[PDB]
Amino acid sequence: SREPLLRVAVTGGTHGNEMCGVYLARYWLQNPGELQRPSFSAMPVLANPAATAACCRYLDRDLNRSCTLTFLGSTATPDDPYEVKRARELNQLLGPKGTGQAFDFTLDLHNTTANTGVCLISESNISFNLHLCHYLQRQNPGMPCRLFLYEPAGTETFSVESISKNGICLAMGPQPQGVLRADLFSRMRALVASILDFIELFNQGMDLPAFEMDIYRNLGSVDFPRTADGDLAGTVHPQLQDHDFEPLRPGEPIFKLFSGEDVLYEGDSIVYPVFINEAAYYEKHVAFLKSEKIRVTVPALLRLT
Amino acid sequence: SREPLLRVAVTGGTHGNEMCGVYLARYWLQNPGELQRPSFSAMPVLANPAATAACCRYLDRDLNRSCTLTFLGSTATPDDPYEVKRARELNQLLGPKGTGQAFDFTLDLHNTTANTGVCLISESNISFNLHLCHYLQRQNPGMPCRLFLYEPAGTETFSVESISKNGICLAMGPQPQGVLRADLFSRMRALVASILDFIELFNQGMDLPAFEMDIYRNLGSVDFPRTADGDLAGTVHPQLQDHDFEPLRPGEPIFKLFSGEDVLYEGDSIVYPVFINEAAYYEKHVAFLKSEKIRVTVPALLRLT
Ligand SMILES: CC(=O)N[C@@H](Cc1ccc(O)cc1)C(=O)O
Ligand SMILES: CC(=O)N[C@@H](Cc1ccc(O)cc1)C(=O)O
Ligand SMILES: [Cl-]
Ligand SMILES: [Cl-]
Ligand SMILES: [Cl-]
Ligand SMILES: [Cl-]
Ligand SMILES: [Zn+2]
Ligand SMILES: [Zn+2]
Repeated sequence: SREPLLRVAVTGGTHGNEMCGVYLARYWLQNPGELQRPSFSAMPVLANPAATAACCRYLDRDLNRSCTLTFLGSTATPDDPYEVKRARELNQLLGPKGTGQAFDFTLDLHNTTANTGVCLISESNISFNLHLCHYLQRQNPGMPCRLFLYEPAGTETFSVESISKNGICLAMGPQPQGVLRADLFSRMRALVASILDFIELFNQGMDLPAFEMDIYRNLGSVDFPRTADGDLAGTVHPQLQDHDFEPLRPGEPIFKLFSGEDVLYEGDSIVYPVFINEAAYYEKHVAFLKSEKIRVTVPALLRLT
Repeated sequence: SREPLLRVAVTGGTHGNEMCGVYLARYWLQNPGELQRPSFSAMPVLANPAATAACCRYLDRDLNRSCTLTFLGSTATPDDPYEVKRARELNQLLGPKGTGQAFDFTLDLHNTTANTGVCLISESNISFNLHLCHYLQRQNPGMPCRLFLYEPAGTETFSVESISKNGICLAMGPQPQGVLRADLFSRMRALVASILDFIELFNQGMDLPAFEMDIYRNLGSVDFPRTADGDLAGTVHPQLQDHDFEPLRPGEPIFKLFSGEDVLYEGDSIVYPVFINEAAYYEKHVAFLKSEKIRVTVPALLRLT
């Protein structure tokens, strides 16, 4: 039968300049009462302390790309990237990744400079995660809450939340890095509260009926237009800017070059752009991710068969 | 009679993560033709090369606070802040500050994460600068173009543009640091073109009739609410957020504390908040600047008496 989630973490500041999670984590470390439910208490964690102190995404390496078994399992060294060192600590705290000692669930908080609104990023189609999203949607009529299915292309998962048995990322934008907006802070805070409510209901044995829902599944990235030297030759087109999750159709403009020309989408199908013009993605060569919108059937989670 | 402005510079990337100026400066260095007018050609300059390369505001010290006579005149040292070293180079290029060798005019380009729209920041009430703003307003009906008079409180001016005999800052927001928006890029680009048009007209001997206009004069800053340790205890209130240049009246809410309480403005007069929730200003302890809106009379600039 159903195993309750008793070891639950909420991580903020995985990227040190994403301010909602930074300040929620700091606040809850001073005031943990908010994270307590009848069946469990969630542990708040500031994921990247040094980056947070410096208010930057990362010091040496992206922490949210440093949690592969290869990194975690490798022999230490004084000259290791700071974030590799910190990944190993999180592995001790919340893992070890891939063993029975790992936490039951980690909720990881993110901001984006893209106009995403509320987005749950899941690295698998695990039905619990889809039920969680569905619950948030129903708790918030008229507020988009979208599930972005981002399955790792490589061999190894790499994210902070992947350390635990299961987990999910709550991402909210748009918000400039290093800026804390009251509106996003409060909303993220209430959504976390609701996610903890959900886990509590689950722990109490609530039946979650099977249902269908639309999700967005990652197809790949499109890079900024570049010169031969890889310097920007333009940026996201005004008609694409801020239109995350909206249909992008072949023939439609996606970039405006500095020379004044328009670049058109040359794909065969309508896709759904996500994370359009994210500051942190310039160096990753990503102007946006392409996703396909798909209707999936989510099995029931019942206490008994 | 009238002295024409023949040595004119446009500086971008004074802060390395403010993307319009960074990319305009880089573009114009490759394609200077755009900066040429019949009577003069403006020199594009990337003000902070190392910060720009790292995409950060500054390395050691804010370049736009490093151009005091004290810094510029002090004896060099290997252990000098990078930006102090670079300030001295700009002093060689565009100055020396306070001598007859200085450039006639420097236009310095900025972005802000605050919802300022188009703002010209002037460090004095020099009539040329007010005529320039008035010209931009008339060239752009229905587009706010506001003059922010920011006279240095201290003894010494400190900004990159203060190196020249005269100058002004063109600031545009909102834009996240490290993000280039097509819309702001194009608009800043056209406004620069118009500013160069203005200088050309001036050089040709055009009479500029006296006129009146509203400007915004700096009164001082209000800091974020803090704990005894100086950590944020809250942020800009949702009703104040994004309302730059709008009236702020005593009794109105300016902050939302994490504890949930509202903080009200306690001033005696209606003021006009500017640079509300700028990322770079957190460390400067500035949540917003207070300004007074004043109608001033601008004398004529005529070719002859
Ligand atoms: C803007 C940002 O940091 N986005 C996150 C979103 C994300 C990506 C992959 C994940 O596995 C989880 C979250 C990231 O790139 O790390
Ligand atoms: C966001 C930002 O960098 N604003 C500028 C605006 C500014 C301030 C004072 C000046 O003298 C000129 C521009 C700054 O603080 O340097
Ligand atoms: Cl459900
Ligand atoms: Cl966007
Ligand atoms: Cl005029
Ligand atoms: Cl603002
Ligand atoms: Zn992030
Ligand atoms: Zn600036």
